[PDB]
This record gives sequence, C-alpha cells and structure tokens, in this order.
Amino acid sequence: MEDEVVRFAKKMDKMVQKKNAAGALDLLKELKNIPMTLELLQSTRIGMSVNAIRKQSTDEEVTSLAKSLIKSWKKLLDGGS
Repeated sequence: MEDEVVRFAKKMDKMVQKKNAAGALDLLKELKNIPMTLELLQSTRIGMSVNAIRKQSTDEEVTSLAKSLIKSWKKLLDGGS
C-alpha cells in the first residue's frame, strides 16, 4: 500500500513539472481505493502532490478527484485524537 502511493507521488510530480496533469486522473482514482492513514500521508507527502496536481489538472475530472481525495485526507490531518 505505501510504496504504491510513493509511486503515485513520483509519477504525479513529473506531471506538474510538465504543466499538464490531465493524465493524473487514473493515479488519483487509484489512491481513492487505498485506505490512506495519517501515518502514510506523513511518509508519502502525497497530499502535497495531489494539491499541486489539482492546480495543474486541466481536465475537470482530475480537479474533482483531487478535491475529493483531499476532502477525506483532511480529516486524517485534522485528527488530534
């Protein structure tokens, strides 16, 4: 589970660098199936990648998926026990 997310982060990073993240859609849909934990988010930093991809999205589905991912992930970060 964790390395797969690290893989997505490294893949996504190249898309923001290329100023076209339309293709990130699939990588974002993949993340939607993984039970993300706060612990995983600290190690993977995937939330930062997805937030950047949300700006470089171009396709509305990508922005929508990234927006949906971060919506769930927020509670993990907003969880002070």
